[PDB]
This record gives sequence, structure tokens and C-alpha cells, in this order.
Amino acid sequence: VQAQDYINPLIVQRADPYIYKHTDGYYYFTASVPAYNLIEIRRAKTLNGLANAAPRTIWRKHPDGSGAMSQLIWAPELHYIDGKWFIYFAASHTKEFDHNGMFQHRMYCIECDNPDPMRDEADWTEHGQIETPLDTFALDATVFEAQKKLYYVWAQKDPAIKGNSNIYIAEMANPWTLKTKPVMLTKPEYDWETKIFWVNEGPAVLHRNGRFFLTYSASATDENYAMGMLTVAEDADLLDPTSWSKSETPVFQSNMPIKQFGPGHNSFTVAEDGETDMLVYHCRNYTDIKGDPLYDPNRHTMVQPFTWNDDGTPNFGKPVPYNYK
Amino acid sequence: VQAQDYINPLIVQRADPYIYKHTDGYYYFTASVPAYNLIEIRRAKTLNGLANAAPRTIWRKHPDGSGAMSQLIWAPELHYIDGKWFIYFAASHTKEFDHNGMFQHRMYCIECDNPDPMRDEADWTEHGQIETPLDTFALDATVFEAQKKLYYVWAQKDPAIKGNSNIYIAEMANPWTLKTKPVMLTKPEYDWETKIFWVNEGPAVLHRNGRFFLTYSASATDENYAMGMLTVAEDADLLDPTSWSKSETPVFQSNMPIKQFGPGHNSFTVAEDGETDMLVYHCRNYTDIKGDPLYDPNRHTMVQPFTWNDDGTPNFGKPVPYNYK
Ligand SMILES: [Mg+2]
Ligand SMILES: [Mg+2]
Repeated sequence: VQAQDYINPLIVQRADPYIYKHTDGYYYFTASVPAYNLIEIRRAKTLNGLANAAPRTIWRKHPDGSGAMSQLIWAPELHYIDGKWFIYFAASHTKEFDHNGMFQHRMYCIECDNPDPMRDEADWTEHGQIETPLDTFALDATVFEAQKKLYYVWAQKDPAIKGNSNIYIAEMANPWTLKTKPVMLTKPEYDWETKIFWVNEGPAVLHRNGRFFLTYSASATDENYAMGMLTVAEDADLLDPTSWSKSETPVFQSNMPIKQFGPGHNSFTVAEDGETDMLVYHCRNYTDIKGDPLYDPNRHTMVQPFTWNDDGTPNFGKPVPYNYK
Repeated sequence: VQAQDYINPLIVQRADPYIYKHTDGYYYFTASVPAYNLIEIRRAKTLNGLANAAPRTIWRKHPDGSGAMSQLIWAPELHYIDGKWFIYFAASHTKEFDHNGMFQHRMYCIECDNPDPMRDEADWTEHGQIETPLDTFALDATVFEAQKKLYYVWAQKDPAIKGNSNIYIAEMANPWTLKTKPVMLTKPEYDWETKIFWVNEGPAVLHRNGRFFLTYSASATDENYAMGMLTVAEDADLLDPTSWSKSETPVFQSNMPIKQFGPGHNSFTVAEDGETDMLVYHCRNYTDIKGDPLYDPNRHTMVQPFTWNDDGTPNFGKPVPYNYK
């Protein structure tokens, strides 16, 4: 396949796009919806089919003023773990900022009792909050399998470290519970990670050529949004921060001449040829945003192929232009 | 062209779909967005292109509690009148129901000072409310030109007539002011117009074969939602209700075996061949709505060709199935 085989932007008005190619021959898609009020799934046999795929709501936010999970439903990811579907997402009990001017999200998990994850809301049950030793702002969780274990990777505020959030990892006791104390892998520190907000968020994991590559997003969700990357040997101690190497420069960023601003909160999938790696990310096409960029709904989902360098590292290149007619 | 050339649903999660093919060949699209908080426009060179067309916000709702136009921005239509762009839309000052359990919408108009209607929000000016002699619930306004005059057609509640709204016509003094007293063209009365809720709304006008054909939607918005049609000779007194003929049966209804439930609030356009008439409407693929139905976002935009009967009347057929892969 080639980039031009896909009509971009693939999915309008969907941020934090997550695509999972399942064994049933379907691509499953989850993302943040503009009103941040529910979790819906789309499915199609092809990536282009997702642009017209009728969604199904499988979980709705709790009522206003009812406590946990009642506001700002962010970045759900659908995972298939030991034959069961799980969705990891973040939510807050309020839209109010705390005394540090931050969002009040925590991490949640829902589990499906059916082989079809899109049949009905009644098939999904809440496990509640995925707790961490320190109860602070946490979001954008993802999971990956390595060394016959399940790892959980997420973004969280540490009061002792400057900025909004750092990336952590921990091994899981089960799909909704941590077994180990969190380990910090990266914090915002370079100029490209600290524009408007000091942020490391949106982790995603790729496994290839004897290594795990963990991409993440940094800076605010406007034009400054960019992707960084950590690398680790697949057999190392994943819970030792010295096992991981951090890229000093972004691995993916704005392509300003073609009006692709702030690419980020990515995921990875495979094309319909079963071989080409695909980068899935959101991106904006203008910068004259009014108000908070999180409430402008025009982060659009993009998909494009990526390749591999001779040293076995990924080469993401740059955002491709829109090509709809 | 043929129905299979279009990937349906054309535009997911857009209700009250309005497509206008401009003299430069662009297809412009306006609709109610699921959060009902703004007016955005998409443009593409093809109807399928609209599925991936990056929207632009051209007008946003007024702040909460500030009065007119502050809530529930519904059903915008983009019209090109005497070389200027106008958008007719409905809005409320509140989300609360009136003492009769009804929505509190009134009709509004904005005008653009630029040839490009998607350049900037600063290009649009508010004309305010389009006032009617009785100040009651009103929405879904459309306009058409006939006999060198401009006619305004809309839906409005009459306290003396059972149901949520009837269809009215009036001649306009200018694009934001009525010249004549409203004339009622149809009220909900047939069995197929009064299922669960008594309503006539979403008017649309088609001109062909010496007649104007005014379609509208009736009944509740589940599988009972259906389209009616009025017919009048193109040279008749359009303000005399006795010039108009009401179809005693619906002209378009649910296609129950393929789960196309409740087609309505239509508009009309022309295909890329410049010849084939296209019906544009919203429709659901399920009716088992959970939570507040106002915020279930899955009314999807459908497009399909229609044809003409021997007597010069349109034949809409029935909803086509989804055909995305
Ligand atoms: Mg994620
Ligand atoms: Mg309309």
C-alpha cells in the first residue's frame, strides 16, 4: 500500500485515535469524541471504511454531579486480553481545574463479557479506577505484552516534578490492577516538550527488531503538539528507567507548508496487505483556534504508512497532505 | 451515476443535512452537529469527498445564559441570495422546556461579507431573529425564489392546533424579514403524521415540471419518521393555501428489513454528472437509544439518487443500505 491509497483525513473530528486490527477481519476504532461524553466504537473491513462506519455507544458518562466518571471522557483504547475486551480511558468528576490549574482526571477500565465489543452497553462492566500510590491527575493509559507479562503505560502528574504529566510504566496483577510501584520513563524537559504546557502524554508501544519503541506526545494540543520516542531492548528490565533511551528531538511533528499542525496521541496498526506498518494520529489544519484547543473539535484522525531504517528503528517521516476530493 | 457509487452513510453523526452545489462546482454542507453548539461548513468537489472534508466553524453559540442564540443550535441551511451568503438556523436561549414541555427555539439569520463562506467567523454578521406575528417555537426555515420574489418556509407551533409544529409560507421583504402574514400549508393530521408525536417539520423545496414540490417530515424521530409532500403549480398564488395539494400518503419511509429507521429532514442536490437528482436526509440504524435521546449522536446523513414518474412527480423510492467496507 501507499499513503495515496488512503483518503486523509481518515476520520474527521476524532482525537486520540486508536485502531486495533482484530482476528475477525475487522479494524476496530476508538477515540475521544468532541463532546467527551461517551465511549463509542466503529468497525470496518478496511481503514477507508472507518470514515463511513456507523458507530455504537457502549458506555456513557455518569450523570452531571454524580462523582467519578461524570465528565471529560478521554482517549479510550480497546484491547483484547486473554480472549476478553477491555477499554482503558480517563475521566474526571468535574470540569473544574484544581488549585494548580489542572484537569482532575483519573484512569478507568471497563470490561466486555461478549466476543462482539459493539453489541450493547449492557455487555460492559466498570472495574472503576486503576489506582496508583499517589492519587493525582492520570490519563492516556495503554497496555502491552512483553516477556509473558502485561504492562501498563500511562501519563501522570508528580507534585515533585515540574509540569503536567510524565510517562510511567508498571507490570499488571490483572487487567485493571497494578502489581508494581510505577516507574517514571520520561518527563517534559526539552523545548519541544514544554510549549504552552510542560506535558508528556499519549503513550503508544511498537515492538520490532529486538526492541520496544514507546512514542508519546508533548506540549499543548495546538500546533506545538509533537511526538517523542523512547527505546528499550525487548529482554531488558522494563521497570528500570536506565534501560530506556530517550530521543532528544521529536520523531514526528508539524508539516507547516501543507497545513498539518500538531500531530500526536498516536497508535499503530497494519495495512490491509498484512505487512505495511501504519501510523495513526490526530492533527489540525489551522492555528487560529479560539479558546482552549481541547474544546475546538477539529483535531482529525490521519493514517499513513511508515518504514524502517537500516538500524531497525522506525522512520515516521512527516505528516502527509489531505487528498479528499 | 448510481446509488452504489456513493459510500453510505455519507456523513456519520450529522442530522438535518443540507447540501448546496455552488456555481463554482463546490458542494457545501451544513448540518446540526451533535453538541448543537456551533455552525460549521464542509466543502468538497464530490459528494463522497464530504465524508473526509475538514470542517470550518463559521459561527459559535452565544455564552451560556446570555439570551438569544445561546443553546441548541439546530438545522442550519446555507443559501446564496443576490450574490451574498445567508445561513438560516434555529436556536434557543435555554435547554429548558417551556410550561407545555416544548423546546423554546426561534428562527435566526446570519449573513457573510465575503465570497468564501469558510474564511473566518469575523465575516458573518447577525441579523437576529426572523420574527413572526405570534412569538412561538419556530425552526427549520428554508427559502426559495419564485415569480421574482423570495419565499420563506418554516415550521412553527400554533397554540390552537394540536402538535409540535405546522408548515408555513410567507413572502420576504428582504432575506431576514417577512413581508406577509404567515399562511399554514400543512398540519399533522394523517395516521402516518401523528405516530407518537404530532409534527410537521424540516421543509425542503424542489422545482420541476411546472410545479414546486415541498417535502417535510412527520411523526416521531424513530422508525415512524416519514416524509410528506405538498405540490403547487409554479405560476399559482403561492400564498393561497387552496393552490397547494397535500399527499395523503408518505413519499419516503423507513426501510425496516435493512434497519434504516426514520428518514427525514431532507434536502435536495444534484450529482457530479450535473443531471441526476439526489435526495439528502438523516436516518438511524437503531432505535434502542439509551440515556437522553437528544444527545444520542447517531442520526447519519444519507445520499441517494431519485427519479421521476410519468406524471412529472418525483419518486424517492426507499432508503438504500449502507455499503462501506
Ligand atoms: Mg492512547
Ligand atoms: Mg432544512
